[PDB]
Amino acid sequence: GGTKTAAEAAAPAVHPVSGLQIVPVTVTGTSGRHVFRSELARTSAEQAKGLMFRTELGDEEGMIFLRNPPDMATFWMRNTVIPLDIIFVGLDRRVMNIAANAVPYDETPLPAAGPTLAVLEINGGLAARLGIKPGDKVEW
Repeated sequence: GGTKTAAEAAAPAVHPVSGLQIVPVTVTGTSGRHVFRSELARTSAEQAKGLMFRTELGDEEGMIFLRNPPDMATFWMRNTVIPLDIIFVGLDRRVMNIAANAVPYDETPLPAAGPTLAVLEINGGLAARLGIKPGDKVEW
């Protein structure tokens, strides 16, 4: 029985900048259970915009990219001002790979390991601080 994280239990909301739905996303593994209130990017265009232009993001926040079909994803940091960790999630809802410390404005492609069901973006360096690793279960 874990401590009840208020962010996990709170109803979905709407982001005041993007208008996107905010939903709770959990990441669970050996390090424990982590919770991110995440903007939900679904359309191809929503996913192409990502977190471009944003100048701040809380450690408690993220953006979740939900993909159907779950085509292999490749990301970049054009117009992205803040560093991010990009967590790629496979078809079993487990983390495949992480592009850690993706660099602001960097156009270098950041590929998923394979067919990508979801992507979770959180603040740069946070995955390692938290202990999030490939194999961890991501739920939304």
